Amino acid sequence: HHSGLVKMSHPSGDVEACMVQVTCGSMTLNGLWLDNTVWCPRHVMCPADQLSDPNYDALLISMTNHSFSVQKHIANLRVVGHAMQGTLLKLTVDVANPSTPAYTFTTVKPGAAFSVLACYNGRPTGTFTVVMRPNYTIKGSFLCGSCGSVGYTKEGSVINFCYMHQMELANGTHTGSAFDGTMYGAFMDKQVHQVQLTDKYCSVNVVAWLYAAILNGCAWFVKPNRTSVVSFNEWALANQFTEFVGTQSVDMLAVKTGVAIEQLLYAIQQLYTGFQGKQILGSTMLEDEFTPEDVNMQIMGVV
Amino acid sequence: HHSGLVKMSHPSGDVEACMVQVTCGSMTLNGLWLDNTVWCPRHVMCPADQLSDPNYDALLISMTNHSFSVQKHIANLRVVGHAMQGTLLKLTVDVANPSTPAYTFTTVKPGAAFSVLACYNGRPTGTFTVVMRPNYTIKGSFLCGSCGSVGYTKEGSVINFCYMHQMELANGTHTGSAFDGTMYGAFMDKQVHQVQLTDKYCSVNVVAWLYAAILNGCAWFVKPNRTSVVSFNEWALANQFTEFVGTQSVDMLAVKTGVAIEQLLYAIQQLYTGFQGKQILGSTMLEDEFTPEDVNMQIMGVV
Ligand SMILES: *[C@@H](O)[C@H](C[C@@H]1CCNC1=O)NC(=O)[C@H](CC(C)C)NC(=O)OC[C@H]1C[C@@H]1C1CCCCC1
Ligand SMILES: *[C@@H](O)[C@H](C[C@@H]1CCNC1=O)NC(=O)[C@H](CC(C)C)NC(=O)OC[C@H]1C[C@@H]1C1CCCCC1
Repeated sequence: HHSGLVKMSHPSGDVEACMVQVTCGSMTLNGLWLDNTVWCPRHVMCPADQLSDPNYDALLISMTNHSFSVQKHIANLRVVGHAMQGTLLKLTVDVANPSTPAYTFTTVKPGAAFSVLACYNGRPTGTFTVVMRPNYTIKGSFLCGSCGSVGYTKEGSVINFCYMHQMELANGTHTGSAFDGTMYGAFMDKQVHQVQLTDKYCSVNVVAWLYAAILNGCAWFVKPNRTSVVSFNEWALANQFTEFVGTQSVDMLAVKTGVAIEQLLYAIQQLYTGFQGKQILGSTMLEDEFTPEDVNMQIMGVV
Repeated sequence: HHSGLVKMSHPSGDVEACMVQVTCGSMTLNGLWLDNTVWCPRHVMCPADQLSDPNYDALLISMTNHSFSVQKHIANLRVVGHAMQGTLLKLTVDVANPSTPAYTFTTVKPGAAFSVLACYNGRPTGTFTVVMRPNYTIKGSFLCGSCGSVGYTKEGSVINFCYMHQMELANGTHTGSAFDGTMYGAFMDKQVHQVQLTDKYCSVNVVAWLYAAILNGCAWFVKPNRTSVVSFNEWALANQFTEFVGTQSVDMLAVKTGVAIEQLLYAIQQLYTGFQGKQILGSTMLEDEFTPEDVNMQIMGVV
């Protein structure tokens, strides 16, 4: 039986019309054009021989307006102002984007999913969805020239930009910046080795996934036994699980299936020690890349 | 270590501008507007009390041009002609779509991936990628009102439309029509129980995935032993695997890694009997939802 769950990304058309190319003569990467502003990673100012320990303050002051070349590839935007906000540049251009969607800037939290538009030379090439890992990495698909690719969610017709790609880690995962300029987690936009925090199972997403199995007729794991939220979180600390915090989306799943959150917290404790040769939605390991909102939307048709 | 592999869909913007709403007063579903033509599933003509055994020939002749209401939701298109091609309708409208992309119609084969734009009331709501299963189903995410949602691939700037969604099967998977009007496999667009063919591992995609592991430093399974293509296909018949057929995309992976196709065919035979407690790219079961082209593009940056 198929769960009806897929990695679902938002339609990318609105964000495609906001992508541009930004180059300083050394690096070429992507920028996000909204109204008269173009956002892009600041290491575009960084020469090839300075990516490991740049002085961005000295690099910024060394730049002028025409130091930045901004190009629409699917035109030329004259830069009339430039500023630095943390790990991002805020370029002011003479023409405003006539296709600027309604948007906000928002930081995304661990366990929440968002859609990414991978671009190269300002040309969108593919879209996918990821969940922010507890260690503030994402398991994306990025190559050289992908920096400036953006991640976002959508509430109604409003696009909530939450991620601009910056780099890849030694273990293959990726991280980037929020549009307030900060990097997620404790990462720095410097091409050097960096400490990486441990990853953890997103307990709330594991609960959403077990609810998806029940909604598809799969419930062998559901036992009448219960684990309280308090006792589970204490258990979670000693087993590399995130601490569980219920939401209205999870409560809706509990009402629909008739299975209380606490029953599944007990199941997670038992399934973590082993599946005992059985499968859940065609899997032998716990899944945490689907959110409660993904289950409500894709299976129950509720947004 | 992260493989760098994600379910990667094409950017949906070009196809978003082609979606419309089509209704006959009973069902509401989606249509694809290209030039002066709107394609949609033919069961839009079907009353609610006739979805299990309709007479589409009698239903079509019972319709006139103004029987069909076509609406753009992101306008009204006056229908000036209507025709039936297999399981699809071919509506002719007075205005041509000014955003018609360069396109072709192409049938997709088992094991090949394509991107789907899920729409409701002509409004695009999400995009995802699937592989055509050997039994001509897809493991998608579709609810009521999703029919008319389209699947496609992209060669350059040319969009190759390959799928229009029609129905869901009893086991939860989905199937639909090619744009020549035929349903994939032996399925019929009738809301009745239907025989379902067995699913199989896509051997060529399993080989692509093992190559992705090698490209990420994971090769414990690679033994010097080899299985020939001929002997593997004979084995495949008795084990619910597709018969392997190499391509240039697979040969490129063999050259890059230095591991011959035949070594991995032997590995598949051994891994199928059990992983022996080890993991490949964080998995304990064979993966076949990534194509050789996915590995070449996402990891090697080759299209
Ligand atoms: C965009 O410019 C680019 C996107 C990267 C390249 C490959 N995959 C991606 O996602 N970003 C970078 O090249 C950054 C630039 C720095 C200044 C932020 N650098 C980077 O991503 O490093 C690649 C990691 C392999 C490197 C580190 C591993 C451990 C030893 C130190 C280097
Ligand atoms: C689009 O109109 C819609 C999309 C479906 C609905 C739910 N998920 C989907 O992908 N398509 C349908 O409703 C078709 C219409 C027929 C005329 C082609 N019917 C359908 O999808 O049936 C749903 C399967 C549960 C039904 C069968 C299971 C086994 C017993 C017979 C019915």
